[PDB]
Amino acid sequence: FDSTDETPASYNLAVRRAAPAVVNVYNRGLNQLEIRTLGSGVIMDQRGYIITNKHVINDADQIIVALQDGRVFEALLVGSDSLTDLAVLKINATGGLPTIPINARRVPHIGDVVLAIGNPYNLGQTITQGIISATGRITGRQNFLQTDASINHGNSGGALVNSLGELMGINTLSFDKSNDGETPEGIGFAIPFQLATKIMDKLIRDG
Amino acid sequence: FDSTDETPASYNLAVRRAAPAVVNVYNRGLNTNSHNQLEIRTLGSGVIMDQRGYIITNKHVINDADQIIVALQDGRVFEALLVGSDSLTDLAVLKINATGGLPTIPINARRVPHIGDVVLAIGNPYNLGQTITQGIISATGRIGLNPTGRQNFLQTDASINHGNSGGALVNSLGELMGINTLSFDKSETPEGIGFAIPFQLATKIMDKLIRDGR
Amino acid sequence: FDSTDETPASYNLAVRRAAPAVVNVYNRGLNHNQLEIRTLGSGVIMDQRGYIITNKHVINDADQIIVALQDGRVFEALLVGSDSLTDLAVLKINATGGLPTIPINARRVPHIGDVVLAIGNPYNLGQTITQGIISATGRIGLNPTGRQNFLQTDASINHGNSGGALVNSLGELMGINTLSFDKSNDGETPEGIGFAIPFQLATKIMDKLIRDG
Repeated sequence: FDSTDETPASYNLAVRRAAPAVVNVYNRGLNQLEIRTLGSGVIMDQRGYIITNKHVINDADQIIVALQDGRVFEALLVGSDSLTDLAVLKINATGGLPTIPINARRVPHIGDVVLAIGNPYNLGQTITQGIISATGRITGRQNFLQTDASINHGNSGGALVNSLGELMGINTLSFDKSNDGETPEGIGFAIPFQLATKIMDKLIRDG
Repeated sequence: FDSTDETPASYNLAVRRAAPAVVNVYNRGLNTNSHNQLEIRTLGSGVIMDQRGYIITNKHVINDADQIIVALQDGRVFEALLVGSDSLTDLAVLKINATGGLPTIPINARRVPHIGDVVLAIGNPYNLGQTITQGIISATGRIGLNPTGRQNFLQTDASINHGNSGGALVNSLGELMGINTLSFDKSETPEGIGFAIPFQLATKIMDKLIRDGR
Repeated sequence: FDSTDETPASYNLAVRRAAPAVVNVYNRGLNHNQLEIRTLGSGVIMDQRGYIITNKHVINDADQIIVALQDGRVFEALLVGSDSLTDLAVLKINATGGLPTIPINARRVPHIGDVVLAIGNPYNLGQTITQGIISATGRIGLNPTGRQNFLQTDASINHGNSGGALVNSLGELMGINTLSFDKSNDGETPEGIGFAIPFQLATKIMDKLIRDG
C-alpha cells in the first residue's frame, strides 16, 4: 500500500492554537536563587494576565514565567484564591502575547476529546490526550471536570483544551488515594474554564 | 453567519447511548457494632441488559451481600435481587423491579470487536460517580498460554480502577464490547492493562443464569 | 437508533499494516544446560533481508536471542551490532518464507498531537496495542532525558515494550519505544510519559551497524 497521500489522525491543530499560550511557571527561592516548585500557567489575555495554581507559586521569592517562543518574564502575583486553588499572575504585555482560545458558549460534554498541556517533571511542555470523564465533581464543595488525559507533577496550572484548542479547564489535581495499596490511573481534575475566568476576574479586581 | 458550527472531536454519542444503562452497584453488609445498620463493604458497577430489569455485574462485587443496591444515573435507586453467579467467568446477574422504563445497554450481536477499536470504559471508580475513560482494544484474546490463564479476555488500555468491575466497555457507537473485570496492578506499576469479558460470553452466561440460576 | 450500519471508530487499519512486523524478542541465558528467559522485549522487522531493530538493553549478555513473529514462526537471531549512544541494537534472522516488514514513509514528518499506537509485548502477555499521541518531538534545551531528539508519547508503555514500534494512524513507523519514565518526586507514580527513538535516526543507525558493526 501507499499511504503517502493519506493523512494521519491528529490533534496538532489544537496544539498549534493553544500550546503557545501555555507557559512554564517557576517558583524560585534563595539558595543564590534556585527553582523550588515548578508548574504551568495559561496566558488568558493581551493584558498579560496568567492563570496558574496557588500551590505552584506559594512562598516564592521570585515567580518566573517562560513562554514556548523563548521569552522569559518576571511575574507579579495579582492574587490567589484558596477556595478554588487558582492564582493570577501578571507579566509585561508590551511586545504582544499568545493567548488561549476561549469559546464562552462551548458546553463541555462527557466524552469530548481533550488535551492536557503543561510541564511535567520539567521535561518541557508536554501534550497528553484523554476525554472528559465527568463534570461537576468535588472537605470541599468545588466543581471539577474529570479527565483521563495523563496529568503529572508539573501539569498544575496548565490547560485542558478540546480538539478545537478551546480552553475547557485548568488542570489542578491528580487522584492518588488507594484503598488496597494499588495506584489510581487516569483520574485527574481541572477547574472548568467558566469558573476559572470568574475567579480570575474577581482576583484582578482584588475583590 | 457570525456563529459557525465547528464541533470538537467527541465520543459523547457513545456516552449518551450507553452510559444511562450503566449502574453503580453497592454491596452492603449489616454491622453488629452499630444498631444493625447497613453499611457499604464493596462497590462496583453493573449493566442493565434488558427492559425486564436484569443487570450484569462481577460476582466478586456482590459476594456475601446482605443487601445489594443499584443506582442509576437518572437518580433512581433500587434494591436488587441476586439471580445467580458464575465463578468460572466471575459474572453475576441481578434483578430490579422498576415501574418506569429502564435504560438498556446497546447490543449489536453481529458486531465483531477488532484490535485498535476505540472503546470507552464506564463505571464508578472509587465511588467518585460514573466515570468514562477512553482507550482501544489492545487484544481480543490469546491463542497461546499466557499469564492471565485465559484465552478470551478483551484487553484494553482504557483506564480501569477499583469500582469499575461489572461495568461496560463500549465502542464509539455505544455498542457493548465487554464487561470490565480485571486490572493488572502489581508486577513496577503496570499502566493501561485491563481486561473485560467479551459481550458474547456475558450474554450467554446471563441467559443461562436467568433460566436456571446456575 | 440502529447502529448496525454505522462504523466503529478504529485504528485497526494501522494495526493490520504494522503489527505483523513487530516481534517478541527473548533474551535467553544459562543458569545448567537448560536455557531460561532472562529478559524479554520487542523488535521491529525493517526489511525483507531479516534485519530487526530492538533495544540494546533487551539483548545485552544474551546466550541466545529468540525472535517470535505474530504469524507463529520462531527464529534464532544473530546480533549484528549495538549502539550504546542511542540504545539501539540490530538483529538478523535467516528466513525462507518471506517476512512481514514495518511500513516506513521517509517523507512523513511526525507532529505533536498525532495519534500513535505502541506495539510490543508487555509482561509477556502477548502482542499489545496501546493508543496515545505524540507529546513532543524533541527538545531544544537541556532536559532530564539528556538528549534532544526523543519522541515523547503517552501511549501506555510497559516492561516488554522496549524495542517495539510506535506508529501513526496509517501504520507508518514513527519511533522505536525505549524508555518509560519512573522517576518520582515524592512517592507518586508517573503516568503516560514514554520515549521513543525517532524513525529517521533508527534507520540511519541500523544502516551503519549493518555495514560496519
